[PDB]
Amino acid sequence: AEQKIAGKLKNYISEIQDSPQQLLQAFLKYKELVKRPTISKELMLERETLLARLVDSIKDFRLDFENRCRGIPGDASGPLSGKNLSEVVNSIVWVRQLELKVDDTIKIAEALLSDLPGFRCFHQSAKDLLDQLKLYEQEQFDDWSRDIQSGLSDSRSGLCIEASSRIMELDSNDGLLKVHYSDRLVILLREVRQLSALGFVIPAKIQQVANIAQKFCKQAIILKQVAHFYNSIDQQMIQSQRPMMLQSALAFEQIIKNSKPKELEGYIQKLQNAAERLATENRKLR
Amino acid sequence: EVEETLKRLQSQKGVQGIIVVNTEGIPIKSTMDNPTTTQYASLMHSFILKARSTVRDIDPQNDLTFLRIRSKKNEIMVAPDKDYFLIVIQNPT
Amino acid sequence: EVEETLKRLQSQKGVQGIIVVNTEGIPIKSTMDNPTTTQYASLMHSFILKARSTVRDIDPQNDLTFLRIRSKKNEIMVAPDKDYFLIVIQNPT
Amino acid sequence: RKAVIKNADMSEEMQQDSVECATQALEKYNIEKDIAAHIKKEFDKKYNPTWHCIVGRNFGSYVTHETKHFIYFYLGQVAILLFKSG
Amino acid sequence: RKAVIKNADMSEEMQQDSVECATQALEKYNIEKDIAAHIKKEFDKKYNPTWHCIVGRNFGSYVTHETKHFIYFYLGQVAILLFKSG
Amino acid sequence: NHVDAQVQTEAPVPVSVQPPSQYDIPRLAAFLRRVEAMVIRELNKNWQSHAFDGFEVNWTEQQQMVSCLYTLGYPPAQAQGLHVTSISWNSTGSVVACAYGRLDHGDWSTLKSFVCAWNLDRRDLRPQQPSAVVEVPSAVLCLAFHPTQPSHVAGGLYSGEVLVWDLSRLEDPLLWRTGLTDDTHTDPVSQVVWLPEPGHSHRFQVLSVATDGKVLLWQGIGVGQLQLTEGFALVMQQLPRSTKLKKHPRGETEVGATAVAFSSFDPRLFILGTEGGFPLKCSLAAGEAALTRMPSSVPLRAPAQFTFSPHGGPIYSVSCSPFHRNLFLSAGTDGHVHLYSMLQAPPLTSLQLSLKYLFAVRWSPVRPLVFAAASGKGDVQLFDLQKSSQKPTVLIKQTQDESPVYCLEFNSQQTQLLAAGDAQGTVKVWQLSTEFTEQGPREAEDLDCLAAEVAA
Amino acid sequence: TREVWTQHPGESTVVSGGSSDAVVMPKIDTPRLCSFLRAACQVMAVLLEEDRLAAE
Repeated sequence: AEQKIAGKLKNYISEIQDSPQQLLQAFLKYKELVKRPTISKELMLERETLLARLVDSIKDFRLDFENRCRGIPGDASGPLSGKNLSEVVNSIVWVRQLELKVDDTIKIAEALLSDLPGFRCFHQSAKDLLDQLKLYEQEQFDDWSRDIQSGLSDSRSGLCIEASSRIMELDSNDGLLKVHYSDRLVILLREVRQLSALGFVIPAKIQQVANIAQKFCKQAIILKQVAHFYNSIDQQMIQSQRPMMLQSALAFEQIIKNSKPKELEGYIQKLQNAAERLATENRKLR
Repeated sequence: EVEETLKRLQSQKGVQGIIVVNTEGIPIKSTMDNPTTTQYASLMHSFILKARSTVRDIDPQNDLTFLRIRSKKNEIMVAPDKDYFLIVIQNPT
Repeated sequence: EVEETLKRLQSQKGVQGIIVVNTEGIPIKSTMDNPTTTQYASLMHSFILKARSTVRDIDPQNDLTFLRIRSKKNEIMVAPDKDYFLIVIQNPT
Repeated sequence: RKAVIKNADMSEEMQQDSVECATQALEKYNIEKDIAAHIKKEFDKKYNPTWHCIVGRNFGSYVTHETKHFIYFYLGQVAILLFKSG
Repeated sequence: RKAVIKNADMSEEMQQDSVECATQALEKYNIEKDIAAHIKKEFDKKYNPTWHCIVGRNFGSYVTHETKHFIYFYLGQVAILLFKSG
Repeated sequence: NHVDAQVQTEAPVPVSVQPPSQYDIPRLAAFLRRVEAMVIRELNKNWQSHAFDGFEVNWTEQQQMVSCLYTLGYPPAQAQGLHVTSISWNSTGSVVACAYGRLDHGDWSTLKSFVCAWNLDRRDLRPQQPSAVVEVPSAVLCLAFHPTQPSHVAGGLYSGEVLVWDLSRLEDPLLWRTGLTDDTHTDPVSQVVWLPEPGHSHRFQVLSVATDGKVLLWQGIGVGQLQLTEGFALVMQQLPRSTKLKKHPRGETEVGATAVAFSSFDPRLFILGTEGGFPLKCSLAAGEAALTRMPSSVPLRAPAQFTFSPHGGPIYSVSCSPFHRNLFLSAGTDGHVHLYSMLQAPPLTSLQLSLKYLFAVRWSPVRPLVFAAASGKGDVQLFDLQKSSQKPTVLIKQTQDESPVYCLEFNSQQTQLLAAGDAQGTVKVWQLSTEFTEQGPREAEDLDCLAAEVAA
Repeated sequence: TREVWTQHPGESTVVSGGSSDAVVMPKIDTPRLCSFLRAACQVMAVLLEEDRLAAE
């Protein structure tokens, strides 16, 4: 029965033979047949052919890592880019995709191909590559552990927040409006969440700052709409253009100068009435 | 009495459709869902009004008794009388 | 070739109608007088346009391939394409 | 047929004339060509020129019209649009 | 929505403008009165007034028009009528 | 004197099935006796007949290849080197619309952003000139077009606001928006779907999904303001899960998400894709309160009631079949596309489509067995699952420099069109070969057989 | 002034109207349309032969 089945298998394998993806995916779909000893002896050149495809695939995965491992995050010479991920989060996702393909290559070769003399030589190489991916990822997490804890110490930059630190500030040295919640803390909530969602353990200190930063994140995004509206309506006007809009802006600017939860949310409610007026007049000058 | 004949028509070789429609344009029970039944009953009612005119327009002393439509998905059958018309659909063979 | 095939259809038991139509309701081959040929051609062209529309309203992913029309005096058969169509007419069976 | 009506500017005789002229055409003819044809031809015959007619199960429109002459109305499943300009 | 047409009397610039304005009406609206409102409003603005426009997928019509001004066309599964009278 | 008038035909009334006792049922029985005598003869002849063996008819030109000539871009956006991923097609099939925002490192979007609309029917169409343009002071990345009104398009922002435009009033193109309230998103948003108003289903509401792990349903009232009425959170402990997932960390953490697809025959059922790499099944009726710390005017609940087998990392697209209620496709960071049935936790099929990252998946509006996918190498691909079980049927190279490509949408009514968008601030529109454009023999039966083949 | 009637859907491809043919030159002559008569008459002939085999 196997001999007649193996004739049809060897025919189907010969139809797909041009593509290494189709060959590997057929060897997955019919793996339990290819395991059996007489069928394994009937398909010996096809086993050596898949070994050659997988050995070249391990060369290509290591060559891609050798170029990328010290290249710039997201750039075509470095780790690939997903939607809205950070430098570290792109780097981790990219490394785990290399691990996944090297690990699947090892597992499929182990069941199907492990009689062959080349399989011992190349299994050692593929396992060693997979351990080098683990080790280099761990070196990135050791650097991340130091560098997040040292960054979090600089709360005055906005990398961490005291609740008794300032909401928003009209810095009279610049005339600009500033919000003390750093852009890096908004990235830290994305980072800690995406790490948790994929399955990482989060350090206690990082979780404590993330708790403070979560509730403040709602407020900080409101405060950044106000701050960017003020900084952009200021930059739209050279002093030759200002005093006329400055009368309407003086209602909104009284609330901004009063920066010098219930206080802030009542302040925001008044500020949204002033924003209907000011945003309508901003469009008129544009 | 009637529902047993509907099972007899549902049982046919390569077939899955029944709709009966009344001369006022309103459908009776079907093995299709109500969205599909409404769509088929209304559309084919308009098409059969044109069909019965077309045969009478060729000869006012003639009248119409059966119709077929074959299509890329399926064949459709139509059979009208005084108070009712039937739709049947046969899967492609 | 084709004319002999129209003569073959013209000779069959209880058959006499053959018309070919230009998709402007006007005929290009006939075994019938031109006035009656134009009556059947224009009526069937209207009826094909409503048939194809009806199949696309029934299922926009489907399309028409054949039409058959049975009357107490005769049966009519219709085979359509984008550019051109055939009508054939026969006594009942 | 059942008659249902909404948006208009004409004297009541002209509203009733549109309903009757359409009803009589719908009995006389099965094809919308002859319905719209008869509605214009009777309006041009009784009234002064110039008239335009639409007869459909689905339409929307924007048009210019002369004061005391516009109507839109339904007779069963079919709607009719009838206006004077020219 | 690709176009299919059979009628002929307007200058070629007016044929171009009428299909283009109706195309812009298809980005502007689906509710057919508003599609026809765009088409008519631009024709009344560029050309000499007054214009009439209708948009429908199940209608018949009979209408009269000034020389060198009429068009009727299908866009996809919908039909459009545009003419000057008055 | 002259006045201008507007009139409209109202929507059609739906017909109803009638119960039997109301009529003279013996006349239906006598009719069925006469008609069954003929219909028995005629259905046996039609089952028997050879009359259509190899018979065919044509209604279109047989175009031999997937082929294109369009290039859509806004030069003021392109001069800044901005990236694009959004496509939507309007209800009249006239407009394709597009949105510019850099996703490149997720970096803080105080940068300019544009929404662009092209009406491809225009004889006044030009490559470098949108039919309409609107600006936003932070990155926009969604569009969805309203299911009836063609001018109406809804989109989500970087920093969490939702905006709704009406392109029928281009001097004031934009007023329906959240502002900011306790109801809102905060982290980057990208999904929109339009959903009918419960009990008032000729009206529509905007749905939004975000890297927050919130799902929100919105409506507009008055100047510059949206109001909310359904709210869900992906609180990580609460959802039911498959055995590849460990005992989850703090439930006060959400799992972020961006996909939506609805099972089109039963509108309670939607599918979500996650930052955690697992697809979810979700119901618009799941009542379990979320216990999220943050306030909202309507309290948050778990949206989900099932978890499917995971991808190798984050998911960025999901789509549901318009032909079989149970089926969806997913695409993610691992170079693979998977098919699932909403009855079973394993994938019905898995395919690898690149060595690099992917994100698009869509089903053909015409063909039950056609799906399309798009790739960060700069390519678009189409698969005909009636022609092969393993090999992609068409591959298309969109960027000549191999800069990243990610969008797919199929046109609403010119169903021969598929459009795709890319990192060089551009969208291109592809017309498919006729084999994609028109439905094959027995494809609905073959899709039922495909789902049945590994019913397990 | 000129008068016009016009419809959707049409009663033919003569979609609008006012108050041998050139189209025949391609339509009669085209070898593809001549082949569609070979096919359509073959369908008619097997339908007639099936109806005679049922009748006789």
